[PDB]
Amino acid sequence: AISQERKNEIIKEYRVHETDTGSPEVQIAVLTAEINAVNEHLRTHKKDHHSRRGLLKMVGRRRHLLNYLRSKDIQRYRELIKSLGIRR
RNA sequence: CUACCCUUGGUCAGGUUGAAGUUCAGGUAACACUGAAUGGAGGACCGAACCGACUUACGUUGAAAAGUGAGCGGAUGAACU
RNA sequence: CGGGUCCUAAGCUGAGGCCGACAGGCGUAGGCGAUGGAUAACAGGUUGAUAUUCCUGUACCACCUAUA
RNA sequence: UAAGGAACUCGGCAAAAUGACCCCGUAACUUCGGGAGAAGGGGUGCUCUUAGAGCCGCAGUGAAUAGGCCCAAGCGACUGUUUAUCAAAAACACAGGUCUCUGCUAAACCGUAAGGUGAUGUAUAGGGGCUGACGCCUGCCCGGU
RNA sequence: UCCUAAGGUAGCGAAAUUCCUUGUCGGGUAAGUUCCGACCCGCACGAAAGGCGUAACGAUUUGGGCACUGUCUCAACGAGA
RNA sequence: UGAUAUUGAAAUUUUCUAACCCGCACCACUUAUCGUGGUGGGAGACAGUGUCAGGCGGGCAGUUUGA
RNA sequence: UGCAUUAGCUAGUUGGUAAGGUAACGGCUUACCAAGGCAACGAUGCAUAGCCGACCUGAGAGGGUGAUCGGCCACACUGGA
RNA sequence: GGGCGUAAAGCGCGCGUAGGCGGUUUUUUAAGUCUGAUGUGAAAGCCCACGGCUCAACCGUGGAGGGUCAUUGGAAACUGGAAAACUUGAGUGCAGAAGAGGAAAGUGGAAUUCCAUGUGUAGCGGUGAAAUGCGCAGAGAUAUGGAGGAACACCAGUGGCGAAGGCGACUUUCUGGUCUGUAACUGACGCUGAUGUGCGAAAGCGUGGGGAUCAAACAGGAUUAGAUACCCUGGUAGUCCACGCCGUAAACGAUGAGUGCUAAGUGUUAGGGGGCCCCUUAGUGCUGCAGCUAACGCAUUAAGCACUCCGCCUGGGGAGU
RNA sequence: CCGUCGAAGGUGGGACAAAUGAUUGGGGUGAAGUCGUAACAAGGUAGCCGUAUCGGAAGGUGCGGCUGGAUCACCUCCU
RNA sequence: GGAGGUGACACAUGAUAUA
RNA sequence: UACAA
Ligand SMILES: [K+]
Ligand SMILES: [K+]
Ligand SMILES: [K+]
Ligand SMILES: [Mg+2]
Ligand SMILES: [Mg+2]
Ligand SMILES: [Mg+2]
Ligand SMILES: [Mg+2]
Ligand SMILES: [Mg+2]
Ligand SMILES: [Mg+2]
Ligand SMILES: [Mg+2]
Ligand SMILES: [Mg+2]
Ligand SMILES: [Mg+2]
Ligand SMILES: [Mg+2]
Ligand SMILES: [Mg+2]
Ligand SMILES: [Mg+2]
Ligand SMILES: [Mg+2]
Ligand SMILES: [Mg+2]
Ligand SMILES: [Mg+2]
Ligand SMILES: [Mg+2]
Ligand SMILES: [Mg+2]
Ligand SMILES: [Mg+2]
Ligand SMILES: [Mg+2]
Ligand SMILES: [Mg+2]
Ligand SMILES: [Mg+2]
Ligand SMILES: [Mg+2]
Ligand SMILES: [Mg+2]
Ligand SMILES: [Mg+2]
Ligand SMILES: [Mg+2]
Ligand SMILES: [Mg+2]
Ligand SMILES: [Mg+2]
Ligand SMILES: [Mg+2]
Ligand SMILES: [Mg+2]
Ligand SMILES: [Mg+2]
Ligand SMILES: [Mg+2]
Ligand SMILES: [Mg+2]
Ligand SMILES: [Mg+2]
Ligand SMILES: [Mg+2]
Ligand SMILES: [Mg+2]
Ligand SMILES: [Mg+2]
Ligand SMILES: [Mg+2]
Ligand SMILES: [Mg+2]
Ligand SMILES: [Mg+2]
Ligand SMILES: [Mg+2]
Ligand SMILES: [Mg+2]
Ligand SMILES: [Mg+2]
Ligand SMILES: [Mg+2]
Ligand SMILES: [Mg+2]
Ligand SMILES: [Mg+2]
Ligand SMILES: [Mg+2]
Ligand SMILES: [Mg+2]
Ligand SMILES: [Mg+2]
Ligand SMILES: [Mg+2]
Ligand SMILES: [Mg+2]
Ligand SMILES: [Mg+2]
Ligand SMILES: [Mg+2]
Ligand SMILES: [Mg+2]
Ligand SMILES: [Mg+2]
Ligand SMILES: [Mg+2]
Ligand SMILES: [Mg+2]
Ligand SMILES: [Mg+2]
Repeated sequence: AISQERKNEIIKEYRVHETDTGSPEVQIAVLTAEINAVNEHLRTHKKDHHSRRGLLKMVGRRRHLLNYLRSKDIQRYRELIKSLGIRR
């Protein structure tokens, strides 16, 4: 869905420190771009159920990371919520 | 006159109902979906004008060679003129 | 003022033209044809009988002639 | 108009009853729109205070005008149309269905023809036959015509 | 068994079709040749001269009930032409 | 539907063009979706039309359908 | 205690203020204000049932019963004071 | 104090909410847990002891028992609450690799059917045997060309991919997942999953296209005592496409998911490390111990040994009514 | 004496529940009367599952699936 | 040798218990 | 064998 160049752009922007690729903020931001791209694919490929199943897993993984971030530090969580186009 | 049509005009008191859309709100990953408001559709509803003629009474050397009285059907439409 | 001296609709008619025993039928250009388009005046007074028409006051339109 | 209340009659024909506005409340069935004004019930006068307190009559939309309602069955889906002048209907039409003809100077129709309609349209179009919303469906026979 | 091209599927049925006939049974009535629901013995239903149903609609046809009444028992009085 | 006339030219049904036809395009008459001519294109001795013939023909007509 | 083949219930309802009322607190009652309160941890509705010490059974864990004796409640032909 | 491969019993399969459950360590707390104190758990009853009834029933007296009870003082291992660390679980990054995973649009070869043309003549077709059927108006056969729909030989393999249903010509575009290595990173972020929400062979349904082959129904021909069949000749829906619906199958491994542990041998698929072999991951098969099983059998892909969560069963018929 | 609240009663339309109703549907049991012979063997067309359709009936046929299918082949695997 | 994949005319019927 | 037909 997204290139390694676009992924590295997102990692650079949302990392909480240098050499960070595994924080919730980095993962949620990358998952958000991937979810948006597959939604773009599914708008002209409505019958692609198999791809849509993979999108549903990304949405579930993002929601779990968001729940963990919210319960650990709500300040980091609410700043990430506005940065992306995410409600809750 | 009447039937149908052509061209060009005109007319339809007031009430009632509340379609599609839209917006806001919930809701979603994105749609579906839902409520409120808005909106004003319909050979839609009730009912004058108007157009009819279902029932009944009267009239039947008529007021009238087809009518009158009382109700009755349609009444933004395939309307009436 | 309404109509004509303006415009076209349906329709009618139709120089030439096409068709048809005859008589005639159709039709092109064009023409006629309002129920539509265009278009300059109002208020008051007056008679037995007319009135945006007569009369009074105040206008507007088209055309003509002269100064411009 | 006593008492009765459809016993009248082919048939409740005619008449009586209902009726306005405001507020409650409303069934089977349903194509989810409806059915529905379903049904069934409450309130209306006048005066005073700012919803209460009073006043009067037999009666308060005090006159006139203003849906009767319910249950079930046949037919037709529906609005519409018809025998001017004894029939308005279950008849006609209808949206929908199907069959069939028609390649365009189309087929079909009027006309002797010319000229036209079809159509200033072109098979998602035009003419003709039958059926008649919608739902579920539409079996057998091609010997004869 | 005979014959045919083939001998009526689903659904419906005393029906706007049933002659016998007021068929028979049930419901409704005190009493119902009409009505409703069933049966099938369909004189002589039957699938686009469509079959079976169907919410909504009807001055349609048919049966029942409430309200209501001079329709009636059974007529009487009054107003006017 | 056939013959024949309009109706010709070559092969063996095919070909051709020149009669006939075009509710085919452009041009002129001409401010004209008529018409008439001109040029292209299509079609073509077919079609259309005349005469003759056979067939179908309640679409329409005249009649009959006894005592 | 059953039943989800019972999922929505409530509008004095839930809270507040004031007054009234009671032996007493209290929506207990009324007036005004606000829109709360309950529920899948089963609200609500329907059905069933007086509850307990005890009693019967069982190795026990459990299952079954509430006559007699004792505690508590409710009722006194039905309903309202 | 039971089960769910074949006896009744694993939802067809995902995603996921509530809930249940949850890796290592330190500090802290004290709800659960443990341990005393106090109060209370009436009397009668039951049980033990003793006394009175001639005995016994029975009666009486003294004890014991019965709470998930409350209040209060201690303990701190485990469960829970708070705080702080951790990297093994789970994710991310980086480096490789394989794949009929999915959606869309294009290109191609064989064959079937139909159509035309040329040659060419008497049958072709079909069965157990036949007949229906097609054919002298030229079939069938043969050669060439065209139209059209459908499906993709060989490759092809207890091979591969996918949650399952499923996925097989080739090309491009869009896109999902998995595996191996590394140890940058985050630091338990996990597992399961009622309700829910989605996907789901074939048949079937709606609208509209398409229509080669095959083929319910149906017709004819056979067979047969009959033949509403099996066989033959045809043939409609359907089979194909798009968009909706339906939500079911012996949807099967008749075996729910997760995690760990427990002999070996031997094929195969995709990788990695080291010297064709040895080691090692992850799949996919066969054989086979321990163990399990009623037996059959299963056996590191468990039906073994364990913990967590879900679904389901409780004799047969009636009745999945 | 007047008004608000007030049981019972009456009026109305619905909700629910139990009884019964011409006729009607399927089931169980009893007996084997009748018609066939569908399954069990390759049960004489392998059977079963879903679905569709047809038929006196068991059942047939189509499409997909399963082996919980007999007999004989050609291959992978194991011993 | 044993498995797993692959492929490959007609024949109706026979009551109840007790066996 | 006792039955059934
Ligand atoms: K007019
Ligand atoms: K037509
Ligand atoms: K014929
Ligand atoms: Mg007027
Ligand atoms: Mg109307
Ligand atoms: Mg009206
Ligand atoms: Mg009229
Ligand atoms: Mg009148
Ligand atoms: Mg009306
Ligand atoms: Mg003329
Ligand atoms: Mg005058
Ligand atoms: Mg009277
Ligand atoms: Mg009276
Ligand atoms: Mg009365
Ligand atoms: Mg009478
Ligand atoms: Mg009488
Ligand atoms: Mg009347
Ligand atoms: Mg009124
Ligand atoms: Mg009608
Ligand atoms: Mg009408
Ligand atoms: Mg008349
Ligand atoms: Mg009349
Ligand atoms: Mg008709
Ligand atoms: Mg014939
Ligand atoms: Mg008769
Ligand atoms: Mg008929
Ligand atoms: Mg027919
Ligand atoms: Mg017919
Ligand atoms: Mg009809
Ligand atoms: Mg009346
Ligand atoms: Mg008089
Ligand atoms: Mg005649
Ligand atoms: Mg004559
Ligand atoms: Mg005579
Ligand atoms: Mg009781
Ligand atoms: Mg026991
Ligand atoms: Mg057991
Ligand atoms: Mg299990
Ligand atoms: Mg079994
Ligand atoms: Mg089983
Ligand atoms: Mg399973
Ligand atoms: Mg299943
Ligand atoms: Mg004693
Ligand atoms: Mg990579
Ligand atoms: Mg991979
Ligand atoms: Mg899970
Ligand atoms: Mg579930
Ligand atoms: Mg299908
Ligand atoms: Mg066949
Ligand atoms: Mg289809
Ligand atoms: Mg589809
Ligand atoms: Mg199962
Ligand atoms: Mg397991
Ligand atoms: Mg395990
Ligand atoms: Mg083994
Ligand atoms: Mg292995
Ligand atoms: Mg058999
Ligand atoms: Mg068999
Ligand atoms: Mg069959
Ligand atoms: Mg399968």
